[PDB]
Amino acid sequence: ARTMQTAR
Amino acid sequence: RHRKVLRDNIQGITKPAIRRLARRGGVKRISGLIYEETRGVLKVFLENVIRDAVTYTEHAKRKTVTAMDVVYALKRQGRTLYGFGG
Amino acid sequence: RYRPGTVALREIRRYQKSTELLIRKLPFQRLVREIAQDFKTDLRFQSSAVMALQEASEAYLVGLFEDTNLCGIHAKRVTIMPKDIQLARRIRGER
Amino acid sequence: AKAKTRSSRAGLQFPVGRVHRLLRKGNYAERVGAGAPVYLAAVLEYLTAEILELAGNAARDNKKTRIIPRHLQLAVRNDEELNKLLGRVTIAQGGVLPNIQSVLLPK
Amino acid sequence: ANLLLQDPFGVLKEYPEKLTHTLEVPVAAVCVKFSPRGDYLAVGCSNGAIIIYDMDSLKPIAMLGTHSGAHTRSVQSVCWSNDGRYLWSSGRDWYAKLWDMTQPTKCFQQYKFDGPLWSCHVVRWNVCIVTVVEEPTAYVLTLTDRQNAFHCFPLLEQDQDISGHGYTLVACPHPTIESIIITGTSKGWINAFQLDLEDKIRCCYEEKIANANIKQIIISPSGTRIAINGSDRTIRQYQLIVEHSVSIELEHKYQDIINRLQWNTIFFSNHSGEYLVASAHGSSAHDLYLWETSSGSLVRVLEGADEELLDIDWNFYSMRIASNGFESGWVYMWSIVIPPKWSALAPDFEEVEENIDYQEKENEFDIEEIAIDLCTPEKYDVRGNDISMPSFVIPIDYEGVIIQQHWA
Amino acid sequence: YQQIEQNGIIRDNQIALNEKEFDSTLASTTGSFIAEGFKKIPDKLKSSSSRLNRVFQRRFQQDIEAQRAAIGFESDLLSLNQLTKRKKPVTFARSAIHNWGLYALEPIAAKEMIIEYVGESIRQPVAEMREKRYIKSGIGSSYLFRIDENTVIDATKRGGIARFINHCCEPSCTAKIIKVDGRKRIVIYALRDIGTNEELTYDYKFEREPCLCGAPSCKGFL
Amino acid sequence: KLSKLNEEDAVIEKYVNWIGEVNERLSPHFNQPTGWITLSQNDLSEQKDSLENVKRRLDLLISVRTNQLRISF
Amino acid sequence: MQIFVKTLTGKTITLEVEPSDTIENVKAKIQDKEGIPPDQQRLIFAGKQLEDGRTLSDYNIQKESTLHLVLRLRGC
Amino acid sequence: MLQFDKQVLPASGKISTSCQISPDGELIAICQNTDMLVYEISSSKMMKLTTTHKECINCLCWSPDSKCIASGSEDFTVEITHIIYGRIRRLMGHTAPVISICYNNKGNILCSSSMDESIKEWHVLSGTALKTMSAHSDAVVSIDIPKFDSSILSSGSYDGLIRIFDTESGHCLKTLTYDKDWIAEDGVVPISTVKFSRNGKFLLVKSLDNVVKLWEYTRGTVVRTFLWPKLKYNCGLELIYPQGKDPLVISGNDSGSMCVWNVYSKNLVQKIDEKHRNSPLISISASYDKVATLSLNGECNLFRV
Ligand SMILES: C[S@@+](CC[C@H](N)C(=O)[O-])C[C@H]1O[C@@H](n2cnc3c(N)ncnc32)[C@H](O)[C@@H]1O
Ligand SMILES: [Zn+2]
Repeated sequence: ARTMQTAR
Repeated sequence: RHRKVLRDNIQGITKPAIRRLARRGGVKRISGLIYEETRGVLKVFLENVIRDAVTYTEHAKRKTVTAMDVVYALKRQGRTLYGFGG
Repeated sequence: RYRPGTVALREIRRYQKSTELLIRKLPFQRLVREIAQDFKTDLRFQSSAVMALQEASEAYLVGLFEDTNLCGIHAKRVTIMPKDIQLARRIRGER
Repeated sequence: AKAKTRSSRAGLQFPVGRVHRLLRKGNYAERVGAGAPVYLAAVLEYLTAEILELAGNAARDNKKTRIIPRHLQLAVRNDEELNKLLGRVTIAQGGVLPNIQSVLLPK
Repeated sequence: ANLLLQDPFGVLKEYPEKLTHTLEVPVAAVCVKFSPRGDYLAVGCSNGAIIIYDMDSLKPIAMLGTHSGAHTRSVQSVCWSNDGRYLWSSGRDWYAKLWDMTQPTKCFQQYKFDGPLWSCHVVRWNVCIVTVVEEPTAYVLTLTDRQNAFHCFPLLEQDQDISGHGYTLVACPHPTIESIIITGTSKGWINAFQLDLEDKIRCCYEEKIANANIKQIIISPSGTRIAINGSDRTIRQYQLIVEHSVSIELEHKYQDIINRLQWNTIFFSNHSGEYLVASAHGSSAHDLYLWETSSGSLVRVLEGADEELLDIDWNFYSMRIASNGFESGWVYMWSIVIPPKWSALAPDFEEVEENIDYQEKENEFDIEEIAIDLCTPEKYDVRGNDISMPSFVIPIDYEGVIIQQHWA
Repeated sequence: YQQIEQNGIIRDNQIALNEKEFDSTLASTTGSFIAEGFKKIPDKLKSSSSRLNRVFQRRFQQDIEAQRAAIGFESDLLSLNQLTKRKKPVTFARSAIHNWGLYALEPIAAKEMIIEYVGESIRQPVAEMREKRYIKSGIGSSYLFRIDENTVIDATKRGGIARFINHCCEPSCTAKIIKVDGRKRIVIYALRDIGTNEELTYDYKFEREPCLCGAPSCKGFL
Repeated sequence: KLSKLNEEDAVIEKYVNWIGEVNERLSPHFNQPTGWITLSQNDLSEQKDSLENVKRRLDLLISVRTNQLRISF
Repeated sequence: MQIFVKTLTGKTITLEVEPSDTIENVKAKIQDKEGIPPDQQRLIFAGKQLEDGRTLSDYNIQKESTLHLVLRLRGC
Repeated sequence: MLQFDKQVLPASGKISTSCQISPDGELIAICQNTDMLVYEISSSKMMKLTTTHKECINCLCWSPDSKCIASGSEDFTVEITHIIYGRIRRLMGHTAPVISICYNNKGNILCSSSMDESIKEWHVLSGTALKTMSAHSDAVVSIDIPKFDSSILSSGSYDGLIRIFDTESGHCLKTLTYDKDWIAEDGVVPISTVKFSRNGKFLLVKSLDNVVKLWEYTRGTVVRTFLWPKLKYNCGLELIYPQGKDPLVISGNDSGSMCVWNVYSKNLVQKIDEKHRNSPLISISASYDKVATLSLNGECNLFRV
């Protein structure tokens, strides 16, 4: 949602 | 006594002089932008040889950059020079 | 008035046949002391160790111009340019 | 740091026992200074430390733990002044630096 | 000094390591001397100037020597009064100009000597010890109640000849005794003359350490260690004991083992002299050295500059190292460089450097009359200094500022 | 008035001489500040090498390791991280693309790690309380990252400067998941040469369901 | 009485006599022995008096600014 | 009572001390936990460097404070 | 404990913005539009002075040795003028208006605010720009330096922030409250005036809701609060200095009512209401024993312990 992330 | 820091004697490697140097290298037409590029090339060559020329003297504790120390600077970079000895 | 480009060939043969030094002495011996200012201050130059630097810088530029003029010729023209000099230095390893 | 094993006294890892032997059975000069192998082992350790640091950095950036020669070429040739010291040399099993000259890309 | 109280912590490290400043002074300079507080930096110059900088914006506040008493020749030394208000300055013009910053460009009083000068060192703001060239005694210049007579008492007992002991060239007053002044001959003996501030002077110590031409003697500010700079390539730190009756012993020696070079200037840390900082002499000496004065080893090397460095000053209030250029004339300056913190952005921020394993508490799933004083200034800072003895701020020249907009 | 006349002869002509004080775009400045209105306005009128480091941190294991011999215990001498002996100069300031951004103060080249992301280590459940609680109090800044899908890393209260990186769907930096010594770390590499004082960018990859970047070729939302 | 000025013009006057005579009387003091380091005072007291002869260049516009002051009201 | 002696580069310890303990008594407890000799330790509280002979009560050290420890590693 | 001595100025006239007593405690500069009224307290003498400024001068700063007055106004002029020798310097740097400034405790670096979220720094003699301090999100109203050392710079502003800066290198150094973001509450009451103390270890703040607090910034929290038994004025604050043990805080209300708070308690002992009762108050200052007052109409009022 608003959590930053790598590769999705 | 007197105190001068030199400025712009690289303009002594003169535009006709880089022409004569080119002639012995066998060239016919020299673009006008060469004369600020050779000066760039020469100023890089002179640095690396003097920095090794000095480092040899400064090791031997002298204030004169003698002719054998210049030659060892050249001999180290695989330019060997043959008229000054050893 | 000669054809442009034939005084050149009359000047190539003249310099290649002789062995005197092509840069003037005093504008060179001053350049060496300017560059030797950086690495040590107030050096003396045993005055045959500037002749040992003309004869190794002149004979370096001339071997570079022989390698520049082969590159300009290879790009199908007869005029060396700074995009040749930078190639000849890049192929020898220097830059 | 210690008093035995002369490298311990300088606080190094590279041996000064082995180096001081190899400076006399190598015939570099007649009499080797007793300070000399220490300074020589200090320079050698520094380079082995610097080249193993940039190797290891490029091993985690390719997700692998141990170091294979492909990392050592990337450590040397991507550096500005370790490539210059190792200019003429050739690292075995060690790839190339990836570059493509500009006019080869399409447009 | 309240920056460092919350800077925050992590600034006490007892040296600076990064060079941060460079006074681009065109007219080359020999001696530099900070103010007693971290405010100003006096720059003893070659052509007879004494430029005085304000250390906060690296640009001068005045250059004294306009009205009266300009050092005509080169200036070798400059010290300050205990507060930072006066300034004794010894140059090669054979004069020793005592300045007053209140009337800035006008010298307060001077005195003609027997030759050029090596140094000056101020014990009380009036009295000052000045080294005359090749004289076996130092003529202490006591600025008396009358401004015309400075009794130049010989700093020597009446009959103790030091011919064979040498010639007085340095004299550094003891900080925590203030009446003994140790003076260095030119053949290795060190005379210790105790002023009564009458003129009796007891020779509390006369001893040869080594057959060298003594260049410089410094004392720790707690008077505990004393280091000497011989003309041999050695620094000899001692351990100083005085109650009078004085006694030293060889703690350690410092030498350039590799390069085997001479030492220009040496300086001690603030509290007890836990650090020595020296500047080497020869070619390729591009960096000041540091020494753990107890262990004896080369702890750190302050690799900032590009060529030899001559004078070293260490004002601990700013924790700075001023160091003049031997060749360029430029004045390198190291400084303890604090980095910023984003934990100053919000009053609940926090800067961690590890991925911390926060452990779960319960409620993550559950939905003033104290003693107030405004009168006392703080007595100490994080270095334990003598703050709250209000330093003599510079009086900005408010007689000549009004023209100073127009043409200097 | 004759007194005022001799002040006026100075004060009439020289106010067309001394008042060369026009530098701005000259907005509506006719009102005085004497009534002291608030005027909440969103009007923005502001602007919108590694050798020594690697040898510096080399001296720290040249010091710390001499006297760690029996103990031992972490106490901050536990190498005092890894992934820090390469960090960079990079600072924070008022950003062109948001409140606070991160800027390369050194001309960093093509594929070169800047900074690891530091903060708390919290799992997916406790993330969702925190994701709603901060918004319930209205912080309105999502400082959580993803290492493996059942744990996140929080950067609201604790953390390193690496939170301050903004978003731009035309990226310059990305964050791979490199493990050191058997836990994951979030390290943030580069894609292009980043200039001196250039702004650092990133894709956040909010998958799946407003981009204030002001750059043309980018999706208006996130 | 012009009490707002006269403190300036007296030290303008001090340049004429007192700063003058402390700088004048060094030079006749030479004339009793005769008339480099033995009496190198010659050239430096022309740099000193350079700052004195440019002092009258600068002490004008400190007294001329006041002429710009009393016409201001 | 409990303190933190949180060291310069970023990590914390948890000690048990009394406010009547000397600083050297606390410096003994760090050495028992780290082997770091007490002579190379400086304990910092409200920016003030605390002395070996003084107690925790003297410097208004309270429950769960964070003390600062700055070791000086010898030599070389 | 404290009472009225004398009123010497008449009320109305031009806009009265600032009143500042010099630290020597005898020379008062009343700041109106482009004219400076100088009032020597000895025989209640008068003196008129006029500057080279054009608009409403919102700021005033005294020299620490009482020999200069500088001022900045909304037209970006930053002028430095002598008290008797007139205009000497000028700086001209800011991209937004200036509200307040302050001298160094050495008098060499006057701090200077802009309204475009940036504090800038000038060395007076060199007249150039030193360090930029742009860490805020509003028109920054008051930037104060402590009286004794010149170490730190506190920045209170219209966004409700109390942020302490550096003066040597110029980074923000401590924050004492939250912003528009990072709480989202209507607890973002803007700050009007931040004043340091005499020694400089405690700060005083006045927020836009007429509530005055005294911060112990070294610890991060508050130790005093002062309320009256919403504002739209940038009213002045001070803390009076009687020779008795208890030195009293003073602020002015929206009206011309000025009560004085016992700072060693949390309450009042006294209130001054017999003056300024027509006009609303914008600034105050003090001296060892001679405190002035001001409002949009410039009635200065001496008081004494
Ligand atoms: C991973 S955090 C970055 C921290 C942010 N730079 C700051 O100053 O706090 C997510 C934040 O980035 C900001 N953001 C996300 N996309 C943006 C965009 N395209 N332009 C400007 N800001 C953006 C939002 O304000 C959100 O609070
Ligand atoms: Zn975008």
